[PDB]
Formats: sequence, C-alpha cells, structure tokens
Amino acid sequence: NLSLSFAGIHTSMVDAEEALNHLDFMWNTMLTQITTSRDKFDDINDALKLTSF
Amino acid sequence: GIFTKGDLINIKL
Amino acid sequence: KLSDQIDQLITETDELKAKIREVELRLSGLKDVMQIDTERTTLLTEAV
Amino acid sequence: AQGLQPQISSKKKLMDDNNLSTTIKDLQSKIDEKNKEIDQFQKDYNKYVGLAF
Amino acid sequence: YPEINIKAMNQAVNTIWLLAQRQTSGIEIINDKVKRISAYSREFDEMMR
Repeated sequence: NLSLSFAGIHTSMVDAEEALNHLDFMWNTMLTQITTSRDKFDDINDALKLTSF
Repeated sequence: GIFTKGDLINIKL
Repeated sequence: KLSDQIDQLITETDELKAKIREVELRLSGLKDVMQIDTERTTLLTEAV
Repeated sequence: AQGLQPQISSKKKLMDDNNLSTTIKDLQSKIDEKNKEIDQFQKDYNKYVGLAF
Repeated sequence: YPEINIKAMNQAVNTIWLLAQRQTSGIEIINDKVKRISAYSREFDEMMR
C-alpha cells in the first residue's frame, strides 16, 4: 500500500521536475538580459560622442 | 510563453 | 484439525481474492487513463 | 458540474462489474462445505452416544 | 482545408469526459490530472463551436 503512496508522490515530482526546468530557464533568460543590459549601460558617460551614444 | 499555466498547476498540485 | 486447515485455506483465498479485486479495479482504472492519450492524439491531430 | 450522462454511465458500468454472480457461487461453496461437516457431526453424535451407553 | 472529421472528434471529446468520471485509479494525483485535462477538452469543444 505504501508503494502506491510514493507512486503518486513520485508522479507529482516528475511533473514538478519538468515545470521548474521551464521556470528556471525563463528566469535565467531574464537574469541574463538584465545583466547584459546593466554592464553595457556602464559604458554611458558624457565623453561619448552622440552617434556612439 | 514557455512556463505554461499547466506547469504552475503541477507545482501547486 | 484437518477440516480447520481447509477453513483457513478458504478464508485465506477469498482474502487474497479480495486483493486481486482491488488490483483489477486499479488496473482497469489505469487503462482508462491510458486510452485518454490515444484519443487525445485523435483530438489534437485533427485540431492541429 | 459533473455530467448527468456520464454519471448514469458511471453507475451503469458499476452494475455490470459486480461479483454477485461469483460470491453467491462462493458462498454456496462454503455452505456445501459446511453442510458436509454437519452431515459428518451427526454421524459423530450418533456414534459417541452409542459409545457412551 | 483538406479533411476534418468532427464525428471522430466530438465523440473523442465526449469520451474523455466520459472516462474522466469513470476512472477508478484510487489515487489522488491522476484524479487531478484527468480533471484538468477533461475540463479543458469540454471547454475546447464549446469554444470551438
């Protein structure tokens, strides 16, 4: 009987496995794009000529 | 999107 | 004593024959879920 | 709302899957088993009372 | 626009709802696997019509 109890728990975790992987990959996409936005924005200073700005 | 509404249910399940 | 052996044996069968009831009640319920994916394909490949 | 049409078909499927054609045969096995003991104990009581006199 | 047999489909929608209530798994997570599948498929037939 206890094997069936874990069987659903294992089945719940397999669906929780796939769900978090898509969740992590979107935040990893967003945390990348915020980071590469900030680091390129640190080049901004008044010495930049206006086309290069 | 990638993270669908069925994904977020499966976690909350 | 020899009759009481059979009295246990008939009791131990139907207790165990009650177990295959629950397994078959489960397995038939699970094969019902297995048919859902077969008709989910006929639903979706038409709707695609 | 659970559908009324499958709720009938749920019960109608339950009325076909029933042990009632089996357990009656199973209980009449045990009654005919226990009748063989009773038909044997009458032989015992008609023997020990014969011995007791 | 080749071929769409909704006789094979609206049966298949209805049987998924039919097999949703019918199933006797006796477990608590398939019981909200199928309920989420079947409530989509019924609403899928409604929203298509």
